[PDB]
Amino acid sequence: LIPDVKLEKTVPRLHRPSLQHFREQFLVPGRPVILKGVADHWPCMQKWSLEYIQEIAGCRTVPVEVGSRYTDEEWSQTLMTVNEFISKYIVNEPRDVGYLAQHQLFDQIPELKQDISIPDYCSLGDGEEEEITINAWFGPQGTISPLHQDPQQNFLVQVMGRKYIRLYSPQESGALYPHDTHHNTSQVDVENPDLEKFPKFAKAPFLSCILSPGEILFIPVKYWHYVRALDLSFSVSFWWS
Ligand SMILES: O=C(O)CCC(=O)C(=O)O
Ligand SMILES: [Mn+2]
Repeated sequence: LIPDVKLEKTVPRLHRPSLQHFREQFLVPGRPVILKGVADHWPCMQKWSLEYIQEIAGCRTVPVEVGSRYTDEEWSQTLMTVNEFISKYIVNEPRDVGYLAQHQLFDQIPELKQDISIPDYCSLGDGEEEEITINAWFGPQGTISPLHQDPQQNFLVQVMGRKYIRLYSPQESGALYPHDTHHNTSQVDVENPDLEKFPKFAKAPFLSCILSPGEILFIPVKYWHYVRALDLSFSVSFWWS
């Protein structure tokens, strides 16, 4: 099912905003934004199909997550070839949901680095271009990344399919009942909250969006984010500082 994003506050969308504007209105204040017209002509957008990914990467071994990431004990990873993953969790009637998440596929397969680029906005950071972490997120409809926060800025680029994303600023942490302050994860199920056990969550303000191919979501450092895939999906994240 597709959530109704127009009833919720939508993440603003901007087409190729200037570096200065992005820095002053978004990076410095820590405000989410969607960048349009930047990655939509990346080669990956037209080249990366299920067939092409299976052809180039199908023999390489990757980690595959299964379980709810709400707690360490609730999930685990299995190392398997890309072909095995595609067969078991995408094409054949998947009883369980499997997710090739948070994997540095582009270090494993440098050719794929030719199909993507580093966003120009990353040059506004302090860190170097070499310490930027590029992660692949490839999985079926229905994958869910529970509400959590990360210690770096993020550009999340959608290549294949659509994702529903909810964002809560760092100043809402109280209403999100973190498991452990010291990357931190919420105890709440965004789309099915226990309203007795988590009363403060109902009124917490948030932004939401459906991110589609060619769009980039800027997730400010330590902004809380929740992600559900709406279709067979492939995203590329850029963690930078
Ligand atoms: O795409 C997802 O399922 C989650 C991505 C995420 O947590 C990130 O890019 O930092
Ligand atoms: Mn994250």
